[PDB]
Amino acid sequence: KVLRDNIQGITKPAIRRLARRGGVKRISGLIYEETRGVLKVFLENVIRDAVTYTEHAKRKTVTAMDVVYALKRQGRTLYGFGG
Amino acid sequence: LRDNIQGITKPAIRRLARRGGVKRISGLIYEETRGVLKVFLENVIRDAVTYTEHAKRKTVTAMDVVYALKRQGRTLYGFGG
Amino acid sequence: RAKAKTRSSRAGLQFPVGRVHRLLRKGNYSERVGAGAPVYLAAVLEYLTAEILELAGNAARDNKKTRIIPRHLQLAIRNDEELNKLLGRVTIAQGGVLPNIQAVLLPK
Amino acid sequence: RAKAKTRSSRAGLQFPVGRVHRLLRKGNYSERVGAGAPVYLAAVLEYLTAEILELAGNAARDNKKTRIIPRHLQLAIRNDEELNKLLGRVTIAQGGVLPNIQAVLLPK
Amino acid sequence: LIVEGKREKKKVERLTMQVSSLQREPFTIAQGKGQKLCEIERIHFFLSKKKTDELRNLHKLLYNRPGTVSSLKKNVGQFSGFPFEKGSVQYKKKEEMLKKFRNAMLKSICEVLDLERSGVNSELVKRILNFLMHPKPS
Amino acid sequence: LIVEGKREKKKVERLTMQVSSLQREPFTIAQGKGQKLCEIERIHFFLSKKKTDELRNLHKLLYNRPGTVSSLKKNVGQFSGFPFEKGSVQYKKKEEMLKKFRNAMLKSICEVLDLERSGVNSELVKRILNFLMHPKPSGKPL
Amino acid sequence: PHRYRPGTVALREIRRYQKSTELLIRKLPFQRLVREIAQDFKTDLRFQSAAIGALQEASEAYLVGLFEDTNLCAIHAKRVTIMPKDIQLARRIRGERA
Amino acid sequence: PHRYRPGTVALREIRRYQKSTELLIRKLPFQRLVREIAQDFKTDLRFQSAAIGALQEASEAYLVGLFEDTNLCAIHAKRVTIMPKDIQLARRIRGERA
Amino acid sequence: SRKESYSIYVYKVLKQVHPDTGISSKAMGIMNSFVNDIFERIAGEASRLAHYNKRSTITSREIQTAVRLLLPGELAKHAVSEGTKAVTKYTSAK
Amino acid sequence: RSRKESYSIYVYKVLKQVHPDTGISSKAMGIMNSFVNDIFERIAGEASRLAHYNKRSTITSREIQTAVRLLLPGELAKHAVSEGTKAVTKYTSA
DNA sequence: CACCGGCACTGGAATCGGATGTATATATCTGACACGTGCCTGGAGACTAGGGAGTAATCCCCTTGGCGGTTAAAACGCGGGGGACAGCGCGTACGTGCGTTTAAGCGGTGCTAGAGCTGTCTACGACCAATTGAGCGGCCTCGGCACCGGGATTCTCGATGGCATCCGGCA
DNA sequence: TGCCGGATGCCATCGAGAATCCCGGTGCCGAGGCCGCTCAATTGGTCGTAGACAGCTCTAGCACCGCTTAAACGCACGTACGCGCTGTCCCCCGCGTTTTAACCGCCAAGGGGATTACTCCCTAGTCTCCAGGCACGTGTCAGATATATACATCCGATTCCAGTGCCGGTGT
Repeated sequence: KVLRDNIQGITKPAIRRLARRGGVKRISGLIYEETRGVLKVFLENVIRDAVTYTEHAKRKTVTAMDVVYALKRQGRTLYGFGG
Repeated sequence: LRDNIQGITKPAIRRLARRGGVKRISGLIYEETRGVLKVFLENVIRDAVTYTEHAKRKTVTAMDVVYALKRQGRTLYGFGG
Repeated sequence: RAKAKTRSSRAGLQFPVGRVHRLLRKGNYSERVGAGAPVYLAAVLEYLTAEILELAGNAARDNKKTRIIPRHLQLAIRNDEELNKLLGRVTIAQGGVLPNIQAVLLPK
Repeated sequence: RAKAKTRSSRAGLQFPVGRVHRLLRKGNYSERVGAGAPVYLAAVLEYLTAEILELAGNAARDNKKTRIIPRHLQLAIRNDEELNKLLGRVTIAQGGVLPNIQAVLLPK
Repeated sequence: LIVEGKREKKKVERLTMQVSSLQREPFTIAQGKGQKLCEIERIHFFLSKKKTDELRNLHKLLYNRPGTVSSLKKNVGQFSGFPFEKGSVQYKKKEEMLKKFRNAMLKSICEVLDLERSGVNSELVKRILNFLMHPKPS
Repeated sequence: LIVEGKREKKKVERLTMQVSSLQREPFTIAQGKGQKLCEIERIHFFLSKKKTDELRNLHKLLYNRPGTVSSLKKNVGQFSGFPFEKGSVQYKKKEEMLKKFRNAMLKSICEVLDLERSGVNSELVKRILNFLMHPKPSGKPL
Repeated sequence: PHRYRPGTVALREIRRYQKSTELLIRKLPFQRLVREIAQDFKTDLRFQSAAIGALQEASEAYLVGLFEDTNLCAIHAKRVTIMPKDIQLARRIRGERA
Repeated sequence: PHRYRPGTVALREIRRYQKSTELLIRKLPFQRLVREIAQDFKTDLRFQSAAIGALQEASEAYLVGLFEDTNLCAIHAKRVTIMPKDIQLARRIRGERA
Repeated sequence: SRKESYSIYVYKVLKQVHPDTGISSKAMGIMNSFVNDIFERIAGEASRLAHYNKRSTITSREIQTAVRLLLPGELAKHAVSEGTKAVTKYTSAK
Repeated sequence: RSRKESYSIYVYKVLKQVHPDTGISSKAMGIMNSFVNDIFERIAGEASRLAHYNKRSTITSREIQTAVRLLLPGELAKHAVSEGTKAVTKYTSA
């Protein structure tokens, strides 16, 4: 199966909630597309690194260890998932 | 040796700013610049002195300085290593 | 053959000296490992863990709770200068954020 | 005995395979090192060096100069996206700064 | 796994902040489908006899801009009507600006334009607005 | 080398960008050593009959700030004179602002204040400036 | 007949969401997005639940940090509304772009 | 007497100093500052010349980068002069401040 | 099929400081990561220092320097005291 | 009196191949020597991690090939990997 | 047209006041954790054997003062213009609430793909001994670049002449 | 007493003066080639182990289906906040003169680095072996959930007036 048009799954109220956690009061109308683009870029980088890591191991399932290891490689260490 | 932070003269800070593209400079910038430079030098010198302490030496070599800079994520080229 | 005593008991520690020694020797760090390195490393780790746990427990007591949850750890780490500097680039799952609102946003 | 043939000549490289192999063996990276790793590492290093030097030579030629000085290396590094990404946190001594001025500061 | 040819070389994009837009001496008079208020001798005569404040209010009505006292008389005299037609968004936006003027200021504008000072606010508005589309010599 | 007791715990300092806004309104001017321009019936009568532009120029002279058209008449009527004396830096700074006004605007300000519209620029300046120190009811029946 | 002042509900939401700890994005759309992005690099890939959980946690933390920096930049310019220029400036200074 | 309008000489100096590569801080005062700072950590220390050279190069590069970021911050706020608030904001966003 | 953790040791330390306080399963997952993460940082720094001066062994001196390089001002001072006291006790009370 | 070790000659050999009539300065070689070393520690360190990562003992071309793709940016990774593959294939056949 | 009155509504600030959000106090309920038990394999104890580094000399670099002599940079005033800051007004674009749509989460049931484990060989890299030529320290030479000066081209910017809205008189 | 008047305050375009390139002449020190050698790389043979390959077993990730209900989606309105315009004054830029010490060219002395020699403790490598730590099972209590309640703000009625069209009415 082929997946298409899922970046629209990040609804505007979800972005509003994420912003409200950050302590903002007013959000302009053009923020949402920029936020979606930034999220897409970040996910692309992390997922590419994870896919390379799981490819070297000759496996077909992406483990949580690959994800935390890629995040560490990118300079964003994550705690609470076994590493 | 006392009051050596005054050696970084105002024209030197002006030239450093001009290298970065600044067109107009306020009057209170110089004190902040001196403080920032002092803090950075203190950190780097502390790390280099620790590195040269571990080797039981008495003269700080440039190699310790470049390796400290690498430790703080400020890798420097052209000075050996 | 005398009765065995663990090296942690000899050094008066709670962390395992033998396990740390085995991890150092199998970790591809050096060809040889001295006798006193695992004791030092275990002592440092125990001290750091004790400090963090004390701060988290104080926060949990302040929040009128008995058990410690990741939110308390996040508060304790983020409200201390040295710990914040040490763990500046670390994300804690289910940690949340520190309550902080800019003064300008607050209404008159 | 047969006449000696350097491994760099066998692989058609300019960088020394034996030197890289010795460095890998003595660098405490791993206890055993494969036969093909030095060839790969030498090829990668040679490719990167050639790629940087081509741009440096172009920049030096553009300035009516024959010999390469660190300013040319700085220009070549900062004017290429991939090399800039690779060397983001690297300082080059006597490198200077790329000439750039904000358009607002320009006179009317 | 073997790539042919050379490698494409991209150019680094540097973030530059917006420089905005500024004007020093626009000197702009959008010429409309009518006669200049300076050629209509009678309006030029009333325009010569009126105080600076009527002229400021008229320059604010015509060009939406506060006029410098020296330019003010020249800028109003060179007005040749509006370039837009009845019912345009600009026509509605001028009609509201006329409805927002005090009855005494509408009567002063009528006296600059040789329009009758009599009748209801809405008629003074309609009579000025028709005259500002097509300034006709009366 | 061995130390005694716990370490000293320090707090984290967070950056705050000072607003320098609100904290009351400075539009109201300080009460001077004289009668309010609203109690002087004759000045209140002239103030009621004068255009918004004379009132803008007078509010700029009194309080150094542009007045909102609704507040403008209230703000001028509540003026009770200046709190400073003859020769103060504030007196000199008002005298220059009066010298910088067009003769027609000084004659309009004299007519708001029941001052005589006759004489030289320097006398209109002196007569307005003496009146703005001590606003006196001129006794002249409406 | 009873309407709340603009800005009040914003502050209530800020105080509510600066205290809770759960995730703020629906799980299924995020899973679909991750699978769509990953399908380009390699086809027929399977994911563990913990992997998607870790990805969501890291993404939410990164977005929250970016929004906080954007708020600081927007406050710097004497405004309370955040605009894409603030996001671009924050990313440029942080070192995530040139 | 010939006199230039404010602004031209600044641009001329910007162009001049963005093209050359020599050091801008005199060597002796910087040497004295480095020795005074290093006094506190240990007495009677000795420094090779190359070490002081490396420290000077690092300090100049760091200050130039900081001033570039400060200029970006100041321009973002619709100004042309740099102020300490800009330095504070740049250091906060870069991560060198809590 | 055997998995190791710092579960018992973290609990032992917690009871020493707070006699009547518990801990959750999720809080422990974080504590295991924290202890491991510091372990690589100290060991990695100390491993380099041995290669640094052309040495083959890792002793307590290397760990002492590695701690001083990684920890902030006041934290490094007390951590060294804890290490020094433990080493002396182990050597004397052999 | 110890022998010193550097990559001065090989950078010169590469330079002659690309620009036959362009010289280099002593200060320039100082930067080039550090660059070659810096990349060497980055690639080897990443490859060293992967071996302990999958519970393996030897470092072969596959570890170096993966480490290259993790470090280099998009277009650099494609060409560098092809360059390494050509070298190993020629070496094996000979 | 003009001129007044009264028949018209009109919005700043101090004062109660309902509406709604929120923290507090019991009452149930459940599943997660702290504990107990069996077992098993990894740390402890007792040795041997070989080398890593600590100490001691020995020698020579190079760091630190110390001293003059220029001369370019730094410090101090002094005008003076332009940029930061405050105030004001206008317009439209987001915040808030309401009614209608939809798919997220939950619980449940199957299916089979591959992750992990174990067993078997076997080719490959560590190890050792004997050669030998590649690169490094040392030395010599010459031309590429740094000045240095004489012209040669260009970039601002404060003088010319101009263009009508003040100020204090005077017959 | 009201014009008269010019009369500063407001736009132009030099050419001067300064800044910036471009090319001829001279020197010098750093870059570019040779030489010897010795030590690091190469070559040939062994061997024991790490890794590739061939099954088995299950675990869990995927796939399909109601349902119920809370969140997402449009739509309207109005009010605040973004943005532009204007004025001011005070702060920083440009330039000339006087100090001031950095920079450069030698002398010298001694601390501290760098390099061998010996050796002697200190740590790797093996065999036992037994006890501390890890999987499995459990039951009860701390936290989650549900209402009922009292407390804390928050926003827009009131009003009120002080202000004000316009309406309507009149000898000029």
